[PDB]
Amino acid sequence: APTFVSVAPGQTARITCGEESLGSRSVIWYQQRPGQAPSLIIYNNNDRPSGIPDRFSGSPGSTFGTTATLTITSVEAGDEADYYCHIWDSRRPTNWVFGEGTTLIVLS
Amino acid sequence: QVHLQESGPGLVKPSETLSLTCNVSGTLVRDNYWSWIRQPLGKQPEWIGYVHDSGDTNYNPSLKSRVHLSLDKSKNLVSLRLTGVTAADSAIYYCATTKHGRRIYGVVAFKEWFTYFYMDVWGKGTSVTVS
Amino acid sequence: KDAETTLFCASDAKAYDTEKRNVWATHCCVPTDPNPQEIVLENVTENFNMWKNNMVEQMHTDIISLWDQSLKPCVKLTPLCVTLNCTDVNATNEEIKNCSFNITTELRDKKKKVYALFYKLDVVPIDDNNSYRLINCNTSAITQACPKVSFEPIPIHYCAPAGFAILKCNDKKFNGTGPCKNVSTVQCTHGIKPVVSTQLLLNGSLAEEEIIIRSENITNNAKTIIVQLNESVEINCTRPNNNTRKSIRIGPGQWFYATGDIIGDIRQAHCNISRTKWNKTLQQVAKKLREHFNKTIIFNPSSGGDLEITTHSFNCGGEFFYCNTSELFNTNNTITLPCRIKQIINMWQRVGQAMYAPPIEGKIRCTSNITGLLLTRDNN
Amino acid sequence: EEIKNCSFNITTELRDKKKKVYALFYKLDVVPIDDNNSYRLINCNTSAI
Amino acid sequence: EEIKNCSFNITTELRDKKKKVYALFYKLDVVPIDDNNSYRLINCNTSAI
Ligand SMILES: *[C@@H]1O[C@H](CO)[C@@H](O[C@@H]2O[C@H](CO)[C@@H](O[C@@H]3O[C@H](CO[C@H]4O[C@H](CO[C@H]5O[C@H](CO)[C@@H](O)[C@H](O)[C@@H]5O)[C@@H](O)[C@H](O[C@H]5O[C@H](CO)[C@@H](O)[C@H](O)[C@@H]5O)[C@@H]4O)[C@@H](O)[C@H](O[C@H]4O[C@H](CO)[C@@H](O)[C@H](O)[C@@H]4O[C@H]4O[C@H](CO)[C@@H](O)[C@H](O)[C@@H]4O[C@H]4O[C@H](CO)[C@@H](O)[C@H](O)[C@@H]4O)[C@@H]3O)[C@H](O)[C@H]2NC(C)=O)[C@H](O)[C@H]1NC(C)=O
Ligand SMILES: *[C@@H]1O[C@H](CO)[C@@H](O[C@@H]2O[C@H](CO)[C@@H](O[C@@H]3O[C@H](CO[C@H]4O[C@H](CO)[C@@H](O)[C@H](O[C@H]5O[C@H](CO[C@H]6O[C@H](CO)[C@@H](O)[C@H](O)[C@@H]6O)[C@@H](O)[C@H](O)[C@@H]5O)[C@@H]4O)[C@@H](O)[C@H](O[C@H]4O[C@H](CO)[C@@H](O)[C@H](O)[C@@H]4O[C@H]4O[C@H](CO)[C@@H](O)[C@H](O)[C@@H]4O)[C@@H]3O)[C@H](O)[C@H]2NC(C)=O)[C@H](O)[C@H]1NC(C)=O
Ligand SMILES: *[C@@H]1O[C@H](CO)[C@@H](O[C@@H]2O[C@H](CO)[C@@H](O[C@@H]3O[C@H](CO[C@H]4O[C@H](CO[C@H]5O[C@H](CO)[C@@H](O)[C@H](O)[C@@H]5O)[C@@H](O)[C@H](O)[C@@H]4O)[C@@H](O)[C@H](O[C@H]4O[C@H](CO)[C@@H](O)[C@H](O)[C@@H]4O[C@H]4O[C@H](CO)[C@@H](O)[C@H](O)[C@@H]4O)[C@@H]3O)[C@H](O)[C@H]2NC(C)=O)[C@H](O)[C@H]1NC(C)=O
Ligand SMILES: *[C@@H]1O[C@H](CO)[C@@H](O[C@@H]2O[C@H](CO)[C@@H](O[C@@H]3O[C@H](CO)[C@@H](O)[C@H](O)[C@@H]3O)[C@H](O)[C@H]2NC(C)=O)[C@H](O)[C@H]1NC(C)=O
Ligand SMILES: *[C@@H]1O[C@H](CO)[C@@H](O[C@@H]2O[C@H](CO)[C@@H](O[C@@H]3O[C@H](CO)[C@@H](O)[C@H](O)[C@@H]3O)[C@H](O)[C@H]2NC(C)=O)[C@H](O)[C@H]1NC(C)=O
Ligand SMILES: *[C@@H]1O[C@H](CO)[C@@H](O[C@@H]2O[C@H](CO)[C@@H](O)[C@H](O)[C@H]2NC(C)=O)[C@H](O)[C@H]1NC(C)=O
Ligand SMILES: *[C@@H]1O[C@H](CO)[C@@H](O[C@@H]2O[C@H](CO)[C@@H](O)[C@H](O)[C@H]2NC(C)=O)[C@H](O)[C@H]1NC(C)=O
Ligand SMILES: *[C@@H]1O[C@H](CO)[C@@H](O[C@@H]2O[C@H](CO)[C@@H](O)[C@H](O)[C@H]2NC(C)=O)[C@H](O)[C@H]1NC(C)=O
Ligand SMILES: *[C@@H]1O[C@H](CO)[C@@H](O[C@@H]2O[C@H](CO)[C@@H](O)[C@H](O)[C@H]2NC(C)=O)[C@H](O)[C@H]1NC(C)=O
Ligand SMILES: *[C@@H]1O[C@H](CO)[C@@H](O[C@@H]2O[C@H](CO)[C@@H](O)[C@H](O)[C@H]2NC(C)=O)[C@H](O)[C@H]1NC(C)=O
Ligand SMILES: *[C@@H]1O[C@H](CO)[C@@H](O[C@@H]2O[C@H](CO)[C@@H](O)[C@H](O)[C@H]2NC(C)=O)[C@H](O)[C@H]1NC(C)=O
Ligand SMILES: *[C@@H]1O[C@H](CO)[C@@H](O[C@@H]2O[C@H](CO)[C@@H](O)[C@H](O)[C@H]2NC(C)=O)[C@H](O)[C@H]1NC(C)=O
Ligand SMILES: *[C@@H]1O[C@H](CO)[C@@H](O[C@@H]2O[C@H](CO)[C@@H](O)[C@H](O)[C@H]2NC(C)=O)[C@H](O)[C@H]1NC(C)=O
Ligand SMILES: *[C@@H]1O[C@H](CO)[C@@H](O[C@@H]2O[C@H](CO)[C@@H](O)[C@H](O)[C@H]2NC(C)=O)[C@H](O)[C@H]1NC(C)=O
Ligand SMILES: *[C@@H]1O[C@H](CO)[C@@H](O)[C@H](O)[C@H]1NC(C)=O
Ligand SMILES: *[C@@H]1O[C@H](CO)[C@@H](O)[C@H](O)[C@H]1NC(C)=O
Repeated sequence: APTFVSVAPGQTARITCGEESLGSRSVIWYQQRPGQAPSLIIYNNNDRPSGIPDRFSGSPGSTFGTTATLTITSVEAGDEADYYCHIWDSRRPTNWVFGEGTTLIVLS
Repeated sequence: QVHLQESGPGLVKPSETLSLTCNVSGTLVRDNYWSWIRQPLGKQPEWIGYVHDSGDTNYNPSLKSRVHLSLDKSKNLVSLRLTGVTAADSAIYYCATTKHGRRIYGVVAFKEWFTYFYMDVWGKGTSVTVS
Repeated sequence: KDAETTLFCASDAKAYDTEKRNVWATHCCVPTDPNPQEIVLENVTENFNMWKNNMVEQMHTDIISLWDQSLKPCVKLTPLCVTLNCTDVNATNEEIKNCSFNITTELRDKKKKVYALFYKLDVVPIDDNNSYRLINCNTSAITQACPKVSFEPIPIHYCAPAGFAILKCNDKKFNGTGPCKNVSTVQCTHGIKPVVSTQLLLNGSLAEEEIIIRSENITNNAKTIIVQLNESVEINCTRPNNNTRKSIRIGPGQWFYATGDIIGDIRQAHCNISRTKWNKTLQQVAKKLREHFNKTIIFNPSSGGDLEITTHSFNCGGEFFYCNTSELFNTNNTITLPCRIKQIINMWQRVGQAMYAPPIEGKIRCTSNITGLLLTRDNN
Repeated sequence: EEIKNCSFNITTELRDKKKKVYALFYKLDVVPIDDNNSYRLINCNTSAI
Repeated sequence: EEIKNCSFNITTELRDKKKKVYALFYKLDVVPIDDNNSYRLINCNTSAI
């Protein structure tokens, strides 16, 4: 399902996911390291749970016509993972299926 | 820290009922919302549905007719029952704790808002293969 | 002697240009005297009567006339009286419909398929299927408001022709009729803004000492009771949606302005009235009304009829709002009144002369002053 | 004699549809077009009414 | 050169019928619509004539 982004360690990542916003949006981002159960990176566009470094941040839900974006600052080898978004949107049906993600390849 | 230890038959035949479990340890089954997620190999995860105490239960419309989720308040278990199992249902299944919040975009009095959800704690998951 | 004559337009405000085309700027009327002369007539007792006045009929008549004169030359929308094919917009997880049309293009042998959005209040189903029509088509013609005409009220001064004079009553407690012991003569009236409203009176003048209740016949329940407040209440109204406009050709230089796509969230229009000011005001209105009835006074919501009577119908920014007032005429928060919006207007009960209000792009923010109320009556 | 029973195809309030209606006319107001039952109102080939 | 020979389908005094007619026009008053021989009168796309 995921597409690919090639990032040298220390370089940033640009991960996009889903369709354009129609109205206010709330994006949930998940991290899937291969072989692991997945876990939460970000909820509500930019709120991260404890344990997530602040190198992970993303797009606001206030814009329209834009897509969800996750930016990873200074990508590390431990960040190799499949990143997925789950999109909630005020003008769309609930999405019961995760969006198509991106594999972050650390070129180390 | 809660541990969600899942279990199931592993290998099932087509048209059999699949019954998965989840032994919740460290929290009570009635403490949070539960949800099930599955991830077919080569696919992005699919949200099956969520079950909750106080009657707050909902399902993925494409699966709903074959699936029932439940909470066992005595044994502190979270479970999933899927009937009519087919090859397309082979996937890694997960038990997870669901947390939520609300987003307001307009006037609260006119209900210009929605609930959003995310999964906070995931178990190891189980592998289900349909012959 | 008392007389009925023709008064003329005058305007103190010459601030605006001739490009904005305000409907009340006739551009045929004179500037007012910036320093008008008010002369007190001592020892006179003039009998005034607001119910039998003729200035009201004249102002009303001239407003109707100017309105029609500016509307008359613009594009007719009768070519749109076709079966509409409509489905709902994605007001999903209400009142806006997405309709398609088959319209005539500049060359008569060709038709084009176009889309527009409509408010439910402007569209009526024909069939149980997706077959709808614009509401005016089975009654009469509809004209598009001119896209360049402004309907923002300008205070208009009414001045007498030579040989005539205007007298005014300066008695602070004066009701609709009676001798006024303090009467002055003026070159002309102050400017009165032609504000259009129904249940509430907006942007008018205030009483100076107390709430003054004026009625032609206070014991006749069928009469309108006009209540003038001695304190204003701010009302904040908005149209929160970001609207867009689609310009559609419907003929040889004949342009129609359709509601375009909705950007962002779909939200309901509304008005904000502070609860505390509202209650304080109504406590005083009942207190003053009690001086005429010596009975318990209660207020109730409007009882029935079309939106023009059942809701607070007003124009703001060129948009037409129909706001619910049930939470007013019935804590420390703000009362939020939901409002409906509609584009097909039949001004002054002149059924059969419909007007289409084109969409305004962007969002609308209004601030207005409630200066009075219009009440009717239906025991101790 | 002199009263004719005529049918028409008339556009309704919605421009895409037509209805069949009937009206009676005095002979003096209706002139044949064809030798068949095809007639017109007398003013139509001259002017507006 | 500059004079075109054009045909039209026009409404006759009875609304249900159309007639094919011809007229000549100067090139300056005729605008191509298509790459084919399909033209319009020069101002029908802006106003009444
Ligand atoms: C008539 O009167 C009525 C009311 O009677 C008026 O109605 C009002 O209408 C307005 C709309 O114009 C509504 O405004 C929105 O309100 C929501 C909700 O705000 C409330 O809740 C917030 C969250 O609560 C927190 O605490 C609670 C505690 O329990 C907790 O449960 C909850 O989970 C959370 O932890 C509060 O923060 C907020 O307070 C803040 O804002 C107040 C605004 O006035 C301010 O006064 C306070 O001092 C304080 O600053 C309040 O309690 C807002 O969320 C919303 O703003 C977001 O959404 C709009 C949508 O377009 C967007 O444009 C904004 O930019 C903003 O989006 C940012 O924040 C989102 C939060 O989730 C985030 O998801 C977005 O991605 C985005 O994030 C940005 O910042 C982060 C920061 O880290 C950054 O990382 C991102 O990259 C990005 O830069 C609006 O403010 C009013 O709520 C509503 N009133 C009521 C009572 O409902 C009506 O308008 C009046 N009409 C007229 C004509 O006057
Ligand atoms: C667009 O889609 C959305 C999504 O479906 C629809 O919006 C939402 O949909 C939900 C499910 O459809 C609706 O949930 C119904 O909730 C009812 C109970 O009230 C809840 O909702 C209100 C809304 O205000 C909440 O305020 C309230 O939550 C409060 O309390 C919570 C309690 O938690 C405490 O305890 C726990 C545990 O210890 C702690 O973890 C917590 O922290 C806390 O301490 C708290 O969690 C909340 O934060 C908050 O404080 C509740 O959330 C239920 O009674 C309904 O149940 C049944 O009826 C509905 C009717 O539609 C069915 O849809 C639903 O499936 C249920 O149906 C029954 O029958 C079917 C048959 O198949 C069975 O399959 C079901 O199993 C069941 O037997 C719902 O659960 C939610 O309310 C709704 N949102 C809103 C704002 O209304 C949306 O409506 C739809 N749009 C349109 C136009 O339809
Ligand atoms: C009761 O009384 C109250 C109090 O007077 C009335 O409330 C007023 O109502 C006015 C009309 O609804 C409203 O005026 C509009 O305000 C909008 C937003 O205001 C902000 O921006 C202006 C910018 O001002 C500068 O630019 C304008 C542009 O012409 C100049 O005219 C000014 O002199 C300034 O140079 C600020 O001044 C404000 O403080 C706010 O920040 C304006 O956008 C809107 O302008 C557009 O509409 C006009 C309609 O006539 C038009 O003349 C003007 O040119 C603009 O239209 C052009 O631009 C738009 C942009 O998209 C385009 O789409 C158009 O096609 C066109 O190109 C008005 O200025 C007052 O703000 C409001 N007062 C308050 C306090 O809210 C109340 O209505 C009345 N109630 C009743 C029921 O009668
Ligand atoms: C302003 O908003 C209020 C509600 O916020 C509107 O009041 C509601 O009006 C509807 C009219 O259909 C009432 O529904 C009817 O209720 C009776 C109750 O017995 C029922 O028998 C009928 O079959 C129907 O359901 C509704 O109850 C009423 N709500 C309340 C709280 O009274 C009001 O009409 C709106 N006014 C305007 C001018 O828009
Ligand atoms: C609703 O009624 C209130 C109260 O009358 C209005 O407030 C008043 O608005 C006028 C506008 O001219 C203010 O006058 C001017 O204010 C400026 C402020 O700098 C001053 O410099 C001028 O000399 C002049 O005084 C007036 O002061 C203000 N009153 C108060 C108490 O603030 C309000 O504007 C009205 N709202 C509407 C929509 O009409
Ligand atoms: C009678 O009415 C006149 C107005 O016609 C009042 O005179 C004004 O009084 C105010 C008081 O501040 C002055 O500022 C104005 O300049 C006066 N106007 C004129 C035209 O002189 C007069 O005060 C009123 N008298 C009573 C008893 O009410
Ligand atoms: C317009 O009318 C058509 C039917 O008359 C509506 O239904 C569509 O019909 C076509 C026929 O080929 C189908 O291909 C479409 O899939 C149908 N649409 C849907 C949603 O089923 C159509 O919805 C009407 N609406 C508009 C706005 O044009
Ligand atoms: C007028 O609108 C109608 C639909 O409301 C159009 O009818 C459809 O036209 C498409 C064109 O291919 C056909 O495929 C559909 O089958 C037609 N619908 C039905 C029910 O037959 C009609 O063509 C429009 N007219 C114009 C000039 O666009
Ligand atoms: C033609 O217009 C008349 C009004 O002059 C319509 O009559 C009423 O329309 C309202 C609109 O909601 C209905 O609620 C009423 O029930 C109608 N009256 C009756 C007695 O039913 C008339 O329906 C319109 N014609 C069509 C075909 O809609
Ligand atoms: C304001 O209203 C009061 C009545 O509430 C007027 O008082 C008079 O009351 C008597 C009672 O019999 C009537 O016959 C008079 O005709 C009333 N006067 C008038 C003018 O109708 C009071 O006079 C009114 N205001 C003024 C300015 O006089
Ligand atoms: C209507 O809008 C006005 C303008 O924003 C509001 O006035 C503000 O009210 C707050 C409340 O404390 C003050 O702090 C601001 O300074 C005021 N602004 C101005 C320009 O005076 C008004 O309160 C709103 N009314 C309602 C009912 O919400
Ligand atoms: C216009 O009038 C003509 C007749 O003058 C109608 O033509 C007949 O229509 C019926 C309808 O089923 C057919 O069965 C007949 O065979 C038609 N006549 C011929 C000679 O073919 C025509 O349909 C009318 N148009 C409308 C819209 O009613
Ligand atoms: C169009 O109108 C003209 C009159 O301006 C018609 O000419 C005469 O019509 C009368 C009507 O009975 C006939 O009796 C005359 O014989 C007609 N004149 C001639 C020279 O025949 C003309 O016929 C009308 N056109 C059509 C098609 O009827
Ligand atoms: C309108 O003009 C068009 C040509 O531009 C006419 O179409 C032709 O009509 C003849 C009549 O037999 C056919 O043989 C041709 O095959 C048609 N052309 C095409 C491309 O099909 C049309 O008939 C005219 N309409 C009227 C009422 O005269
Ligand atoms: C009129 O306004 C003044 C302003 O101070 C206020 O004191 C008085 O009580 C008000 N009277 C009424 C009846 O509202
Ligand atoms: C509004 O009307 C309802 C009708 O049931 C009533 O119950 C409510 O108390 C009223 N609110 C106020 C402020 O009077």
